[PDB]
Amino acid sequence: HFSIPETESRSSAYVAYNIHVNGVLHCRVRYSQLLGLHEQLRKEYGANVLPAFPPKKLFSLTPAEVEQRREQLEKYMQAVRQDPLLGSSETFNSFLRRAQQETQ
Repeated sequence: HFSIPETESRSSAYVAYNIHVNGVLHCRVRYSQLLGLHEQLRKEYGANVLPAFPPKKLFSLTPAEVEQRREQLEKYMQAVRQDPLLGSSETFNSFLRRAQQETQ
């Protein structure tokens, strides 16, 4: 069970998303990383397979916007993880493993 219950400000300061698994901190990542993840999965699997990725914004996000993006990334990651093909990919899992190492 993936969740993203919280964001943090880190640093050139940026918003980090604290991805949890079964309520336990797994990894911290920024939007740009999840975007790159999505783009690579799209390259590998061809699109009509992935959920829509929460889109780039042209202005710094308000707190409301951050909260919205957090909720959407949370559902996106859940959806990908629950997909047999996507959720089983080495691209998805190696990303998570490395993000976890860097977080830990």
